[PDB]
Amino acid sequence: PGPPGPPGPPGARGLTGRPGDAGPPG
Amino acid sequence: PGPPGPPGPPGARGLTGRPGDAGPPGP
Amino acid sequence: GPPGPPGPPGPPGARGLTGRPGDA
Amino acid sequence: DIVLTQSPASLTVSLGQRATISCRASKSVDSYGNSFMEWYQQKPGQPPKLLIYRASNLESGIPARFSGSGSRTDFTLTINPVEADDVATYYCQQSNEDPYTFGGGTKLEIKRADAAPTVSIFPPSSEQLTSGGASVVCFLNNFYPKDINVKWKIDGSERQNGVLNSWTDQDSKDSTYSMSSTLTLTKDEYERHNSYTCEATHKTSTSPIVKSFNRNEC
Amino acid sequence: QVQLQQPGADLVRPGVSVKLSCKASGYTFTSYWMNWVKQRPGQGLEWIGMIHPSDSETRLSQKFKDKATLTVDKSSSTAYMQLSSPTSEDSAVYYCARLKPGGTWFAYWGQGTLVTVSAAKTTAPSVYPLAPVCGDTTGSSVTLGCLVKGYFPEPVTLTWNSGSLSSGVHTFPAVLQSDLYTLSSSVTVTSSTWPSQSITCNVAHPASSTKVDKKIEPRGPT
Ligand SMILES: [Cl-]
Repeated sequence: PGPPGPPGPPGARGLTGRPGDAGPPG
Repeated sequence: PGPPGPPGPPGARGLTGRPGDAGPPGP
Repeated sequence: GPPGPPGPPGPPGARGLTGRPGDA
Repeated sequence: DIVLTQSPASLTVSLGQRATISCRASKSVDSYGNSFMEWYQQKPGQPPKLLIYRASNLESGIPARFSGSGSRTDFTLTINPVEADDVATYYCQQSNEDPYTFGGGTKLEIKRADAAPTVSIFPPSSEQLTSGGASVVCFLNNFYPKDINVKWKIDGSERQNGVLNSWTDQDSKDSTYSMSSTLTLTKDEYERHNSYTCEATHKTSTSPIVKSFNRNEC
Repeated sequence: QVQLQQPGADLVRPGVSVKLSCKASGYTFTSYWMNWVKQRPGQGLEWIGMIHPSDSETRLSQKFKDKATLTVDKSSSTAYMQLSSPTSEDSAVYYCARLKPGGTWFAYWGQGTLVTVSAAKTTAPSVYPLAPVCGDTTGSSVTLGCLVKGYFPEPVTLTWNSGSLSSGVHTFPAVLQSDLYTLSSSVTVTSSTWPSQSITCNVAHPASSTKVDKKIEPRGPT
């Protein structure tokens, strides 16, 4: 019998980050 | 001994991105 | 000899897009 | 949004020269040691085709005449030496910040030796005549520069109405342009006249190139 | 081999929702984001949004948040994008696209669907052969043509001899007049080639589900 196969393909890009803190009033 | 196994499953989603930059001050 | 098992899961993908900037 | 400004909008380059396309970002596209800038080539009728990823990495199957440099907010696509097949529109695109955004593009046109059009005239197909319409076609092929005029004459006189002109994009092989001019009349209009003529006027000759046929003359 | 299959065309009346499809093959559909991109012919590109088919997690460009709706069907490996109440500004090519696995660059692209927003009806083309003037002089080369008339909407695809005739071919971009398009193509071969060997233009019009072959014959006298 033989050894286990190679790793699968690389995964998807991560989720996009949360928005910035909406800037302070003038 | 025989052949190597098939290739694995596709990986998981990457890390979540950086939080956006703080907004500019308003008028 | 018969083939081995399927391999491990692939590595995780790249990091996500940076988030949008906050409003003015 | 990260805004990408490309310069110039259009670039004319002789074969074998260096072409340089610039891309500025409104803010940095660098993150954790990587420059998130892609370059694409797009030919008419096709999706964008990836040339360069992460600012400077050649995509598989892309010739080494293409190269990319820069970081932060300034990026450059270099083509050297330019080849005929490179006629296209090129785009930068940042992949750092949501949303993905593209530059406005740069059209690469090629400068070459002047060439005179090869002109061919076609009477209406008999099949079209059964529909009650009549188109005369004139092809003006493989000329340079792009500028050209076509005149249609019916019984020796330039007459109004029914014209459709179309120009190709620069040819990916000999770097020339071609033009198609179609004059459509009704079948009855077509059959009230006998001589049909297209005249092509081009930089390369003070003399127009004239192709003509007579209806029902073989 | 990774494959993203999109219909060539979609025509809607102003106000009627359009739903675009992108059928995926060659990879694990549920493992990767599907991105959508808009391009008006003659202009640049805009990223619309993306969706991850495993959990239907979604990110949309703020510009498109109230315009586009992204969904998937895991069973058929198809991504859909729906556009609400379309206007003439919605007429564009729409691509589906994918990042390279583990990467951040768009390596894979569908061919695009040309969305047309118009009250004009789907009309199949008339295809006319263009053979040289009856009784004309024979040179060392000969030019043939194919005139494609009276169709709607774009696009049509044109080949010669099923694409095996590629050299010496010029295919002219479609032009619209009073609600119908015209396209033409020319081919130049040696006089030894034609009419001894057969030359046929092939015209596909996916909007009307039509394919037409027209063989170019010499003109008969009278
Ligand atoms: Cl992905």
